[PDB]
Amino acid sequence: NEIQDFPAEDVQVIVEGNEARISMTVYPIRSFKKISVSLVYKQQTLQA
Amino acid sequence: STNGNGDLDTVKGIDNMKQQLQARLLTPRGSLMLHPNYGSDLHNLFGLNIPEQATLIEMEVLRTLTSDNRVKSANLIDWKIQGNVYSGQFSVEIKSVEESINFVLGQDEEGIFALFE
Repeated sequence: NEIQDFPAEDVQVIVEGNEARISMTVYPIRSFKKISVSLVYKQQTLQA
Repeated sequence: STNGNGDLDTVKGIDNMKQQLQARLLTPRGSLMLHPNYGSDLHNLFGLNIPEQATLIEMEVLRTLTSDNRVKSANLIDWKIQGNVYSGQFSVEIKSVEESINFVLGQDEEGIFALFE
């Protein structure tokens, strides 16, 4: 859990001569610093 | 109350049974002098709004109705909860005409013609 997620497909490698080029995508780790929660009350009737 | 003819009012037969059942259900148990068991515990059953308290009420009411000797049996019909308000209804089978006839005609041997139940 140092990173959130990453798609394996995006890991592409180009090799040519003495040079190696690599592309990737990573979803950075994050930490919660806000919580918003909504509550709703409702009537109920029970029978039998 | 008065009967309108300057004499004390009287309830008979089914009216009498209504009166006695209402009075027993309304009376708290143990409050009546000389009669610890007469009454009902409904004054304490003003609990939460869940099926459990409904069942407690129902069981207490069935106990209170069964306590009467004349009530042959009682049973739940239907109940519901509307938040604050609880609502329920019961069915009471008093002793049949044949049994009452047999009892009264048997009482002729003694001549009391009165009820000390």
